[PDB]
Amino acid sequence: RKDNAYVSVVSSNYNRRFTPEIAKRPKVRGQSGRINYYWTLLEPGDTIIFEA
Amino acid sequence: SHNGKLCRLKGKAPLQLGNCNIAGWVLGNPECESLLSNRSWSYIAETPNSENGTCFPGDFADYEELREQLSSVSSFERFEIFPKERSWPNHTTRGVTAACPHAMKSSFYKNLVWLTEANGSYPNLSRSYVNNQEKEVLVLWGVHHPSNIEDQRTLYRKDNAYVSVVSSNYNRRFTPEIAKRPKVRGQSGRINYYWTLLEPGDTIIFEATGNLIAPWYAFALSRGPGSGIITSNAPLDECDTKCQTPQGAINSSLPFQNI
Amino acid sequence: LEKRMENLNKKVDDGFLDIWTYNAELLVLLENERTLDFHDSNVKNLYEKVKN
Ligand SMILES: *[C@@H]1O[C@H](CO)[C@@H](O[C@@H]2O[C@H](CO)[C@@H](O[C@@H]3O[C@H](CO[C@H]4O[C@H](CO[C@H]5O[C@H](CO)[C@@H](O)[C@H](O)[C@@H]5O)[C@@H](O)[C@H](O)[C@@H]4O)[C@@H](O)[C@H](O[C@H]4O[C@H](CO)[C@@H](O)[C@H](O)[C@@H]4O)[C@@H]3O)[C@H](O)[C@H]2NC(C)=O)[C@H](O)[C@H]1NC(C)=O
Ligand SMILES: *[C@@H]1O[C@H](CO)[C@@H](O[C@@H]2O[C@H](CO)[C@@H](O)[C@H](O)[C@H]2NC(C)=O)[C@H](O)[C@H]1NC(C)=O
Ligand SMILES: *[C@@H]1O[C@H](CO)[C@@H](O)[C@H](O)[C@H]1NC(C)=O
Repeated sequence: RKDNAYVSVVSSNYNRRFTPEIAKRPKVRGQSGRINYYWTLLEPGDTIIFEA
Repeated sequence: SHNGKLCRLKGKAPLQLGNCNIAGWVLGNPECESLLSNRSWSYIAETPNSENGTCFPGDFADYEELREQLSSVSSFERFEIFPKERSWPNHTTRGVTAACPHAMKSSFYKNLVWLTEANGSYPNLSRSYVNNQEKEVLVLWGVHHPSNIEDQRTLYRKDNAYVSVVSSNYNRRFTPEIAKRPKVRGQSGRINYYWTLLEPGDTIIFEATGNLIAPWYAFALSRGPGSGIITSNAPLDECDTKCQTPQGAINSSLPFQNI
Repeated sequence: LEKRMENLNKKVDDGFLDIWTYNAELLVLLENERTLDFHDSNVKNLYEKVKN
């Protein structure tokens, strides 16, 4: 429900801003859209914040 | 002891870059026009200090990875991936610059096309190429970053433009960054050069609303068992040795060297 | 886009294993000769002991 969206994932050792990129793409497994997968490893006693 | 002279290897002439770089060879620099022909070689011979690389200033992204990919390449087939006349009916392809002079007149790269406006408008762009060469194809393009907003509105008719280049193994969106820059070779603007290696049976899609330096000629790359890049100042003569150094060539069955 | 890393890791893995293969083989042949001369010296010093 919006043109401009973002994903913000901030830890103590992680800080990245993600912007969706809408484009015409080749079809892989019947899908023209992509989910870009990310990961991080939390420290003991660390806080991860997911904003979107 | 060596010959002291650069040699061909097993009756196969090396690709001598001469005054060219790896970058100026693949981008199709106008001084590097002799190398743009279908050929095979045993190795790539390059000068330690060669200036004819990227004539327009900018950052060649993953240049040293391209050199490592092209160290094991034995031949190419230069083919027109996007024709300059057929594929661009709504843009003016006749874009030259003063950073690349060819016989004292302004020219541009022989593998890339600088798209500009046509009749005061830059339409949307969506050109797809499917790899039917059954080999790895080196696709080469660029993104123009202007110096002021006046040149951006003059060339591409919009403030906010983007370039989106999506393969199956490539996905990158490009944003022009207008800034005041130091002048390199008389230009305050930058063209940032990018590359990808297309898989056999893979589709590259080029999308842009502005600032695209589109591919014109691509390289269908053929790999080889024995190849490399040799950085040498030695002159090349007629010679049919089996061992080649930068400092010369070796014709012996001795097990060791110190060259 | 990490071919320079793949070639460097391949060079390290195929250089260390070649060096240790050469070291093991060279040690085996050199102490094979030292054993074959040590036994001859042990027979000859036994003959020399009985002679003396
Ligand atoms: C601090 O920095 C910021 C950003 O870093 C500065 O902000 C920028 O300031 C400049 C200068 O004021 C702005 O440019 C103006 O944009 C206006 C709006 O643009 C719309 O209309 C355009 C019309 O296009 C036609 O005119 C342009 C020339 O203006 C031609 O190039 C073009 O080919 C056309 O013929 C549209 O193209 C555009 O898409 C927008 O819809 C313009 O109206 C404005 O033009 C005026 O000035 C011209 C002289 O320069 C004059 O000839 C015109 O008739 C008109 O009077 C001008 O181009 C940037 O938009 C602005 N950027 C942002 C992000 O805000 C800020 O100024 C700076 N501060 C200081 C103190 O330096
Ligand atoms: C260099 O090699 C390319 C191969 O990629 C040649 O392009 C082919 O040309 C023939 C005609 O001789 C066409 O039938 C093919 O369809 C072309 N293939 C393409 C465009 O992928 C090109 O002609 C060669 N240039 C030379 C020999 O000067
Ligand atoms: C090629 O190199 C020479 C010498 O460095 C230089 O004068 C010339 O302008 C260069 N040409 C291009 C197109 O960069």
